[PDB]
Amino acid sequence: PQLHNGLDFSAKVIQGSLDSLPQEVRKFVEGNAQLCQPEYIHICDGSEEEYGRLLAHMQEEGVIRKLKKYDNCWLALTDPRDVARIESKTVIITQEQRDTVPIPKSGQSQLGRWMSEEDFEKAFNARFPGCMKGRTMYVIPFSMGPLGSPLAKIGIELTDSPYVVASMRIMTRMGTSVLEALGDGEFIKCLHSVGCPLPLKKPLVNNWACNPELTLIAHLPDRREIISFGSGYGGNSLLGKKCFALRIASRLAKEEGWLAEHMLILGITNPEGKKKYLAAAFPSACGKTNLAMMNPTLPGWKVECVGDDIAWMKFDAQGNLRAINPENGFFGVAPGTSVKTNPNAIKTIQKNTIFTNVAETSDGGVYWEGIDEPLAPGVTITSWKNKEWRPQDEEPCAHPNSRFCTPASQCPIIDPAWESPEGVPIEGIIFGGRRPAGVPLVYEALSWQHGVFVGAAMRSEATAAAEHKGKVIMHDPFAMRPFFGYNFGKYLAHWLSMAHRPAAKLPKIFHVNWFRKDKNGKFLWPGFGENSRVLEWMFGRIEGEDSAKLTPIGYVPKEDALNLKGLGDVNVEELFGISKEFWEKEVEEIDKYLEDQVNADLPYEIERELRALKQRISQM
Repeated sequence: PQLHNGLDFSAKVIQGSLDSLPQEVRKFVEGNAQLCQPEYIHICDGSEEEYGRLLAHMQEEGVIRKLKKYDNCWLALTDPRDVARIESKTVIITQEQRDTVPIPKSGQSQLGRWMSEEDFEKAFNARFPGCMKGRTMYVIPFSMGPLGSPLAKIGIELTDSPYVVASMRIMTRMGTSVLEALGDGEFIKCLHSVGCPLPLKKPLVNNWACNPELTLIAHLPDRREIISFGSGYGGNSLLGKKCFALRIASRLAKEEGWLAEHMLILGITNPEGKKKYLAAAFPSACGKTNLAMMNPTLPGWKVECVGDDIAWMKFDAQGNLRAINPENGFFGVAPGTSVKTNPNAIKTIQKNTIFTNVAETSDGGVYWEGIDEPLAPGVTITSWKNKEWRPQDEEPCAHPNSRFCTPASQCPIIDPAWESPEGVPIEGIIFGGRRPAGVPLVYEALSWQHGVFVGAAMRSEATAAAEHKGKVIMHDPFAMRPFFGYNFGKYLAHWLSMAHRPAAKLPKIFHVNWFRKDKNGKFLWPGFGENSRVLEWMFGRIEGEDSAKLTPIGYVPKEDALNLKGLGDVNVEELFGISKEFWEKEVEEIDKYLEDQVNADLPYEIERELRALKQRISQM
């Protein structure tokens, strides 16, 4: 069927067989092999042997280090210019801008970043032709969600990065069994390249191939394509992790009547043996991993982790909002993780874990800010920049965005249902932020519509990065600000429509704030495992207990409804205080923010909830 060789790349295949691929997977591979011109094609099978060989080969080539202190753990150090998501180079392509993002009244949108098809085609043509010369194109067949879950979705990621293959093995279900489940079905096309064809035009920094100048992370939801170039890091390269499971998935969910959210899922069991599942959307590094892996301090309470980052949710036939964790691993922020803050996370990462941009002890161990483990005299620290490091230095030993990548099955409190194909029934949805002033420990929404407004109005103190210096308070609606797959106003409309589904078992909605400070700057609430005392109250409110008092912002716990025994003197007046003056300012800021950033796409229900909140505050 060819006059020469076709687009038959069989001669370059060093693992697997092209003849064994479903026809459309094969066309995807060969079409992109022609474009990108890899030296080799490796069709991943997902086997332990493949994984071990891959790691051993990366070690030999100097791309990763084996950490000799642990069982099968590895360290990658990156080029300092490739250490995080780059928001300003992450884009969504649609025919109409407004389908992707509301048109902001001033400045740049904070809620999305559109690129025209025309501009994207020009960007694509300047990057991908020949970009894998000299390299292997890996074909990663992967399932987001348990294989054969009705909520699962399948992608194929092409990458030139073996780091990406190894990380994707942990973070997704991948290999031959996914191709067998796919058959001739639809899949999400995921194309990635580090953008460094051989021979190198510039020297490598830390043996880490990237192209910072040309980095571009693009999404084409209508084409079911994700196309990422020039970064090997995290959410730019592991295309399941944000591009697929939030950005593409949230647009599919809008089309198909489900939800793709930035939420942890936990199961909580009380002393009576009653269990509920909760979902929580917290702006990142607020303690998602912390809540989902909590060791509760209250006797007889248990928390089990279904997921710590992404939730796919859909109503079942009985009206329960069912959630699955579509991932297979945790890609957690390393700094701050310790035996005191998160002993379960520490147990998880003891083995079979890939670390990125943390410090290394002369031991062959790992280190970072906040690890809270002293080292023996003489044990030294190599920073993530491959330099000797002493605490005296201004710089951190580990990058602030450094990561562990670890199998979910190794979490010592992984929920028995964490892979159940039908998902777990969500009875509560928790929104949070870090707010040093004004916002009390916990409150409960007055209605579904109020609950959606609570999510839409979320703000949080975030550590200023390459966009800000110091802490900054930013709007992060539904903890989804960087992740919306489409116009945020339509996303709110989609949430609001859930109230209209007949016989829906709508979860209770709450907001929490672990980080309120008192008049001279100290934390009012100890947090960590003591947060179980707040989950207890939510649990009782889901059961309809008469434990709540009405306030202008929502229901709060009645006096003495919280178990505070053992906490010493809690300043309840300040912790649970509601200031008219603070809340007048909060509602005015939310009004300005929604008008500027959402304007004509804001649902009238949300504007009504703002109006109503304004009025309940006026009457204080």
